[PDB]
This record gives sequence, structure tokens and C-alpha cells, in this order.
Amino acid sequence: DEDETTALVCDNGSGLVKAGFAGDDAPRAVFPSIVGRPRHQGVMVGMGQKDSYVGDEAQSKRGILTLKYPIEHGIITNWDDMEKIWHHTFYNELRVAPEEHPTLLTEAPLNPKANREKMTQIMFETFNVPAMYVAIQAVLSLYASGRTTGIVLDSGDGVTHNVPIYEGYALPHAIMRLDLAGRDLTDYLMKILTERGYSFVTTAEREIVRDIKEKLCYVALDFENEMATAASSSSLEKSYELPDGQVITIGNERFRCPETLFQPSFIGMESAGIHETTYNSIMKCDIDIRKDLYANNVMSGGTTMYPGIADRMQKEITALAPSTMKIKIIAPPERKYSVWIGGSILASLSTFQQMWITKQEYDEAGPSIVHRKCF
Amino acid sequence: SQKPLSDDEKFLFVDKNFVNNPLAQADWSAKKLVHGFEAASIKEEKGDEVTVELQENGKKVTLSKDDIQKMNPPKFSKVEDMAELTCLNEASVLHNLRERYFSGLIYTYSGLFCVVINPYKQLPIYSEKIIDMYKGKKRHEMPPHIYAIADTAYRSMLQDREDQSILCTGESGAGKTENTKKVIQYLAVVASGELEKQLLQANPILEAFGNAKTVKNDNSSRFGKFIRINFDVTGYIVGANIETYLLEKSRAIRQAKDERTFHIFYYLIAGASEQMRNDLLLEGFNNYTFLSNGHVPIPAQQDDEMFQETLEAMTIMGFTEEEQTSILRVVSSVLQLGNIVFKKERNTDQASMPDNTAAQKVCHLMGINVTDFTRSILTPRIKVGRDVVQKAQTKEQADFAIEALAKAKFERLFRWILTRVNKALDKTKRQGASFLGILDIAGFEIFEINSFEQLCINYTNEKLQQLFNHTMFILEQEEYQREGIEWNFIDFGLDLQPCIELIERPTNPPGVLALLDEECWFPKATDTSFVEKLIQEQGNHAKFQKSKQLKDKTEFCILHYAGKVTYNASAWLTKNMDPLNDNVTSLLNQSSDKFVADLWKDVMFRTVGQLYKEQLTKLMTTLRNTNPNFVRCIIPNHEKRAGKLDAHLVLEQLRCNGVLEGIRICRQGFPNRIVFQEFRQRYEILAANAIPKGFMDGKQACILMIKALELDPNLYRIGQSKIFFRTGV
Ligand SMILES: Nc1ncnc2c1ncn2[C@@H]1O[C@H](COP(=O)(O)OP(=O)(O)O)[C@@H](O)[C@H]1O
Ligand SMILES: [Mg+2]
Repeated sequence: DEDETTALVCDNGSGLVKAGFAGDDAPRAVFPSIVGRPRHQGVMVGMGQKDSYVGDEAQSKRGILTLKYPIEHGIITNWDDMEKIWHHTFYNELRVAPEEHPTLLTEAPLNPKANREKMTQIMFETFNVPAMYVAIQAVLSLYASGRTTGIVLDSGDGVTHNVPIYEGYALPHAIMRLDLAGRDLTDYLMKILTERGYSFVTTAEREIVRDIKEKLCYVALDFENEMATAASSSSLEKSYELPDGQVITIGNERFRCPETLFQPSFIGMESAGIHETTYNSIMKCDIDIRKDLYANNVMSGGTTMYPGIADRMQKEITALAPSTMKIKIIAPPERKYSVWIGGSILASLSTFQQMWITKQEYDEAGPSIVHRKCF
Repeated sequence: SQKPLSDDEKFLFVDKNFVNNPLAQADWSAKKLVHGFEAASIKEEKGDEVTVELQENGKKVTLSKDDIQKMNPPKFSKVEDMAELTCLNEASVLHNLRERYFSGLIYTYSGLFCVVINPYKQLPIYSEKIIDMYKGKKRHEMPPHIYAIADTAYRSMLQDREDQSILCTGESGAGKTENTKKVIQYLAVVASGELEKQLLQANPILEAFGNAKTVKNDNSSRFGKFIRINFDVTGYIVGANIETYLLEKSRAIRQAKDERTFHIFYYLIAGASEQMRNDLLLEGFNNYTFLSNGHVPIPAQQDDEMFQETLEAMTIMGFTEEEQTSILRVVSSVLQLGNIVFKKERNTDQASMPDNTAAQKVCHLMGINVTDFTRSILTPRIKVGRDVVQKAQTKEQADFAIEALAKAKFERLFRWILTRVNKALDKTKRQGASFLGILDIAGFEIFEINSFEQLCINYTNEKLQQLFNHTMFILEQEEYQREGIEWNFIDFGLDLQPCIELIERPTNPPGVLALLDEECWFPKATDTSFVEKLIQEQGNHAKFQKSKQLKDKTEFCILHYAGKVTYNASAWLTKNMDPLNDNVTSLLNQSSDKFVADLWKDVMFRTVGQLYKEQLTKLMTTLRNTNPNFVRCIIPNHEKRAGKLDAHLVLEQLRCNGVLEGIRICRQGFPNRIVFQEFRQRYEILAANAIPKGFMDGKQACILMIKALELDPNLYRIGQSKIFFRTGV
């Protein structure tokens, strides 16, 4: 405070943005990296007195707003609206001075330099911050799980990654960047909801489908036999009541989308599944290393919050793993904010002072200071 | 205050050596005259192996320089203030202390210290006459005594308009309550109540809830406290208010070999009647997890009586019979919390409770819902804002949450009682313009190996001794300012500063305790890894002593103020915890037992070290806003043999009291400071020449004599009324 640092934590993303600070136990506020703009604008019968809405605001006024995605993968599409997101984060929710408390930004593994330039520039020019550290999304989850080594898989809606941690660190080839996340399962869900008889044309309706997924998506262990079993359109079929006036009923399709994650052939692609691309990244390590990696196979993210995923993933990992090695998936009690938690931890530790980049360093070396500190 | 024939001055006035002779040849042996020490003459130096003739016994014996110091002239036998020695060697300090105590001279000055050595018997030397003998007297005019100190303090409040405090510390039992009373009684007479009778009864109550038994002391307060005596703006006692800091809460849940937890736990189990035990769900000593260890009893003592005694005191204090019982319901339930153990689930357990009868016992006494209790402990909920996040914890953490609760409950209970003491003590109507903060706290605690509890204690102590070093420096410089002395030297508190940072230092390379904090945050941290962190970080800690190649697998040392201390750290991550769940706090607010509801009528984790840092800061700051007066407590003999003094025990305590180190500060200044006219008188026989024991030019005449003496300018300095001289000069 004032004279002392005390860092801040901001875990953004196209899915959810977690606002908090160093040493915090739970995010103060959570909202998607989404910014809405009225179709009419100016004077409206039903508006929130703004021509620009951020996060919860955008999602509360879906019916009147066009939903833009400043973050798309974790790629910045609109760095001006990124300032709006961080304004909402730091000024509205946290209500703290950025010209005072150092900050911590999260980063998806294998992030284009262009994104690092956009993030760094803004923080040291628009929100002028004494020091700011960029931390690797997945790696933060590892720390949140209470581990310093092992497979580090983080799989949500935005993008699925894997960063195995061992004596050394994963290089740009053992790090997985999988284009098969909940986004794809959301759009697939929409398609197979039309098979039932539903229609989700607009972007707001696209988000509704994702909201439906959240509370129904079930991970089956035996698709065929459970598909037949879940035909019970009465006892096992379950609908999603959208708080607005829309109820979408889903049957055995609840565990049809997860199958596309494991087997893209359920969509109609020959792409390798999440456990096969994970295996591929595991094989980039030595025999001795991958044994320890299997022993502590840390998993988190949206796709790990669905019932059944614990047993299904374990089976799949043991299918593609030596039987002579110790194989155990680590499932923290909090796998939704596991990345944010890692940020809170490392920020509270004194090691943050040896990781952050100061405004002075930025001002001297410019945007290049990012890689000068670490790649 | 100067007449041995009277019993009120018999153990007061320094009847000593009055040879009165300035010639060094006349009042000191011609030979190199040398934990008591034998009279000896240095015969031959073979390095540290110096052969001396032990004149005491006539024995020519080779002796290390470690035990060889210049013995001061016989004329300093038992001086009032140890600072009056020509050369400040502790060999002669110890002898003066031995002689003085033996002679009845319990009060001794040592620089700024008012040393009190326990006589183990009542000495008349504190009468109202004696009060008047110190009333308005300038310290040195009269023999050493707390009354003189109290006088100083009083008039500093009155005449100088400065808030005072009494930093009384050392060994518990050595005039602990006596010394406090001496201060109060001095001013009871001068600055002039009934409500302190209750405070006198509060003492043993708070000992039941605050004192514990250890190896070197069987009645040691596990907390620091001070008494704020409130004064009327015109200098009169109008009231008092007490406060405690740094309660060793871990003491309520653990005890080491040869130790006892807070006494009340034993008082209650042993002294409760069968009716009480039934009503309080009391079981025997082997029926609790807490109090586990064979060292339950104390030879020749009886908890039954002390139990009853406490209740009698509590009655006097105004505790309603039901309050008294309710208090004991809490005490009992703390022990029953000890008996709560979690499920052995192989995740970090949300935990499990196949049989939570122990918890039911706790919730019976509390009057709370055991299933809400259990559930919230299994998965603690943390209110964020509008949202609340059920933060599931492991079964180990759940076990710690129980102990956290146990500790917290004990403290709350303690604070309640403490508050009630102030309700009785602190009269409403009163001026309280100024005050005298009498600090009552233990000195350094050193065993063959120390733990966390002791680390925090010694950490505390160094913070408080810093107050002394800092203050002392200022006072020394004050005289330099009064005089024309330019030796600014260095603020001696800086000797403790890195020793303090060694513990306190957070961000930046962490100290020891800060690393413990770090280690108590990572889920799979161990005590071995803690030690490894010490090994990594100690390269930046000048005051940290890395231990030997084999020893550094666990133990390590710290270069403390009171001497290097070895610390264990085999289980510190189980100590620096306290997962206090405020869902339980709320449930306790919601208790059917309204005593409990009152305890928590209103409403995380952090660390124990950090909590002490906070409480310490509060104490230190309060003390630093006042003017430190210094009193020290010494046990000359653990057998309580009135008149016997063992310099072994004493020197240890002198070091743990900061007296021995205070001497070092004095050795770094100018102890022997001689008045210009005095100097002429002192050194006339010592080579007067042109300048006898009186001469017209006050300053130059002394200087001319100094030139005749051929003294080194770096060992002295010409002032305004004195010439400052270094020890040995
Ligand atoms: N109750 C829930 N059950 C299952 N999944 C949930 C639940 N609540 C949230 N989720 C999902 O968890 C994921 C949040 O993970 P996060 O790492 O913050 O997302 P992203 O990185 O995709 O922005 C989202 O996919 C969200 O839909
Ligand atoms: Mg995650």
C-alpha cells in the first residue's frame, strides 16, 4: 500500500476473466472477455445508459448488444477493448490504483509476440504500472495443484494446452497447442441441438449454447451402452432452464460432444484426440522424465469440471502410457480458477520481485524488455 | 537511605571499601592482578595459554585468556553502579554482584539497568520512609532502588511531561510481581487503589490461563503484558488498564518433555468435582490428545488447591458462578477438540468423520450444531463479496483447523477474562492524562536447542532490546550534547537490526521466519525443505549461522543477542499454522450457550509468525512512544538458598538481560568521564607537576596534566564539565 508493493492478479481470456490480487483465495469478480455494443445506440427504451458494455454488462444485455471478442486461442483482436476489460477489472471491480500496485497477467503457452507487445505496451502506458509480470497460464495451474513437476494440461473453452514440467522446461514442441477446445464442442452442441429441433443463429444464442454446456455436459465412459441407456426421455434426460424464458432439453447428447474431444471423427475429422496429442507431447521427453510426468499428471480447465472426466481421462492416459510407470492424474478441488490461483500464489511470494518487469525497464528497452527478461 | 543500623537501610546502603586514595600503586597490586574468578598474577604468556599464579590458592596454573581479565582496584568492591568501574571487565562485575547480594544489597545499578537479584526473603528496604528518601532525589544521590527509578519516571511525567514505561524483564519469579508492586507502591504514596486488589487476584487467574511449565522455570508467563497506570495531569494516580501480547497459543495444544501446557488444563481435570466433571465432560489426563505426554504432575504441588484458588479469585473478580463454569466449559471443549481426528482419505482429505463423538462433546459444551460445525470444517467457505467460495481443505488442514480453533478459543477466553480484569481495574471516571506503562515480560529463553516458540520469543526480545540500545545511544549522545563531545559513534540498535531482519524480513530475500511462512503455504512443503531454504538464503544473512555438513540436515543456528542459539526446526511447519475457520466463528456467535455467543458476539489463517509480528509491532510502538526505564530480574540461585549467588546462573542471565551486552556498549563509549576539578584531584599524585589538585584555567590545566600523563586523544575527549574517558583509561 502506497509505499509497499502488494501485487495484483488478472487472469483474462475469451471464457472468463478472474479479478484478484496477490495472496487472495478466490477471484473478486468473474466475467468473460466480451464487450457489447448497442444495435441502436444513443437513446434506447431498454439500455444501461452506455454505448459500450463490458463482461457481465455485455452478458446481461445480450438481447440488445452485439457481442465482440477482444480475445479470440488467446489472441488479441481488439487491444482498445482490452483496455476496457482491464478498466472493468482494475477500476470497477478491484477498484485499485494501477499506478501503485504491480500487476500479474496470464498467458497461454506459445503466445505470439504481437500479443505480448499489445499487453505490455498498454500496462506501461495506459494503466502505467510500477511493475508487471506475464505468467504462463498452464504452469500457474501446476502450482495451484500443489506440484512443481508433472504433466500440466489445461483444457477449457478458449484453447487446450499441455506444458510438461520437469528438471528443465518444455520447449516449443513439447508444449501442446490444441485447436480442439470447448469452443468446438459448443458449436457442435449447437448443431446437434438443431438435430433435436433447436436454432441458435445469433452470437448471443451461440453463447447460450455454451451456457447450456456448462451445466449438462456429461463425460461418458461407455458411449454406446450409455447412449442406449440415456434414451430414457424422462428420468435421465435433463433440460437447461435459461434465466430469461428459454428451456433447452438435451438427452443422450449430453455426452456426445465430449466424444468429439477424444475422437474428432465424431465431428468428421481425422485429427488426433486430446489424449493422443497429449501423448504426442509426452513423447518429446525422456523415458525417465515421462515416468515422473505420468506420476503427477495435473489436469484442470472447463473440460475437467464435467462429471466422469476423472475416470475417462485416467483410462485414456493409461491406454497411451507404459504399464510399468506410475500413472496418476491430479485433480485439484478447484480446477476452474486453477490458473488464477497460481498467479495469486506466485505474486504473494517474494520470487515475484525477480520475475516482474518494471516501468523503468520498459521505458528504457521498450516493448523488447519482455524477451530481454525472459522468452 | 544511608544507615545500616536501621533495617530499612540495612540491605540498602553500600557499606564498602573506603580507602579514598587516588594513587594506583597504593590501591592496586603492583603485579598483573587477575563463574567466580580466583585472585591471580600473570606469570607467562604462551599465546592464549597464559600461566598465572592463582594467588587465591597459591597455584601456578596455565590458563586460557578466556578466563583472564584485569581485576579492578579493591576500592570498587560493591559500588552502587557497575559503570563506576575503571575497566569494565565482567569478572569484577560478577564479583561485585556476588558480594553485594551476599551483603544484602539486592538492588544494583549497571549503567541504565536497575538490577534486582531475588533475596528469597522479605527485605524491609521499601518502607514509606524509604519512599520519602527517594522522593525528589537525583538517582545517584541514593543507593540503587526501583523507587529511585520510579521517582525518575514520575517526575519525568510530572516535570518533563513525558510518558514513561518500565521495561522490567528477565527471569519469571525473580521479583516478578514484586518489582511491579514496588513501582506502584512508590507512587501509591507519592502520587496520591482498591480495584488493584482485584488485579492481584487477576494475576493467578491469568497465570492459570497464561503461565506454563518449562525446563528452566515452572511458572513462566507465555505472553508479555504491561500495566498502564493512568495519571492525572497534575501527577496523581487515577486508574489503570492492562494488555497482553504474543500469547504462546501453541502451548495450549502441545507440550514438550518436561513441560506442561497452560496450567488451567490441569487444574480443571484434577480439581473438578465429580459433578463438575460430568457437567463439563471431563475425562482423565490420558483421555486427551492434548496434554499427551507423561509430564503431567509437578513434585510437591497440588492442582486441586490451585484450581479452587483460581475459582476463589474469580469470585472476587466478579465472575458469576455460571460464567466461571462457562469458562471451564470452554477449557474442557478445547481439550475435546484435541480429541477430534480426521478421515484418512487418500486425496488431501476433504476428510472424513466415521465417528465425531469428540466433536459432539465440544458442541455439547458450546451449544452449537455439530453437523454444521463438521461440515464447514470439511469444506471452509470463504465469503468473497456477494459470492462465497467453498474452499475445500485437506484432512490435514482440517486437523489443523481444529487445533486452530482450539488455540483461538483459548485466546478468546483469555482475552475475555483479561477484559473483565480491566472492567474491574479500569475505573470509569478518571483524567488519564499521562501514564506509566509497566512492562512485565520474560527475557531471552535459551535451552540446549530451541524451537519456534523460542525463536518468536527471542525475536520479540531483540526488538525490545533494540529499544534499549537505541535509547541508550541517545542518552549517551545527550550527555555528549550537554558537553562538547563529538564522538557520534553509531546507533547501537543497528547491532540488532540485521538480527531482527533475519527474522522479520519478508519480501527481498526472506528471513528465517518468512521462509517458514513460505513453506507453510506450498501444499507439499516439508521441514527438510524449509531447512534447505535456509541453506539457500543464508548466504545473504550475515547473522545466520549455517551448521555443520551433517548438522545442516535439520538444525541450524542464529547469532542472537543473548548468544548463538541452535534451533531445531524438525516440525515448524506444523506450528506456524492456524487455519481458523470463521464459519465456526459464526456458529459460535450463533451458540445456545450465551457465554460463548458473547465471546464471539461479532466477527483469515495467516501465519502465527506474522500474527506475532503484528502484536509485537503494537507493543513496541507503544513502548517507543514512551521513555524506556530499565529493570532486570535475576535468579542467583535456583535452590532458593537466600544469600547464595551462583555467578554461572547470573552471567547467563546478565547476557539474557542485556546487561553484559550493555557493558559492551559502555566499553564502546566513555565510562570513566571525569569532572575537570575532580581530574586535577584524581591525578595530582599521578604526575601533577605544574598543575596541582586545583588551578585557575579549568580546562587547560587538566589538559596540561593529560599531556604529562601522555594520554591518547582517541581514548578521551574534552567536554564542558567533564573529560570523557574510555574504559581502562
Ligand atoms: N459448474 C460448472 N460445471 C462445469 N463446467 C463449469 C462450471 N462452471 C464453469 N465451468 C466451465 O469451466 C471453464 C472455466 O475455465 P477457465 O480456465 O476459466 O476458462 P477459459 O480458460 O476457457 O477462459 C469454462 O469452460 C466454464 O464453462
Ligand atoms: Mg485451469
